[PDB]
Amino acid sequence: YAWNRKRISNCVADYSVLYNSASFSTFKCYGVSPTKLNDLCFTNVYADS
Amino acid sequence: IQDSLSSTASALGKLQDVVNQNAQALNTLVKQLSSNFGAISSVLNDILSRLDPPEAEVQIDRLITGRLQSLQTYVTQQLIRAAEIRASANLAATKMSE
Repeated sequence: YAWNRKRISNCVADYSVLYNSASFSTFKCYGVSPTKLNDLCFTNVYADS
Repeated sequence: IQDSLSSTASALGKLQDVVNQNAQALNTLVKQLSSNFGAISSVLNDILSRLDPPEAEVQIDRLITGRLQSLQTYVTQQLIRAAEIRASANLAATKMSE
C-alpha cells in the first residue's frame, strides 16, 4: 500500500547479471525481451519495491 | 493568346491537377508508414531490437497487414487514375488526328 519508488538514471545497467541470477523466482518482461535489455538505451528507469 | 498565357496562372489547371493528385497520393502512401496499426511501435528496427522471436511476430504481422492494405489502396487509386488519363490521351490523339 506504500510501495517505494526509486529513480535510476545516468549510469550503465548490466541486466545480464540480474537475468542470470537464479535467485529471482519470477522474471517477466512485457515491453521488451529480457535478453535484449543489454543493447538498449532508456530515458530513465523507475524501480519500485 | 501569348499575353493570356504569360499573365494568367490558372490556364494549365488541368495539368496542375494531375501533378498535384499524384504528388498527394505519394505523400499519403509515405505518411502511412508512420502508423502503428496496433503494434507497439511503427519502426520495424525498434520492434526487432526490443522484442525477441516468437514474440514480435505479432507486431511485425500487424505492421505488414497495415502497410499491405495501404499499398493496395494506393495501387487501386493509381489504376483508376491511369484509366482516366488513358481516356484523356485517346481523346487527345483523336483531336490531333482530326
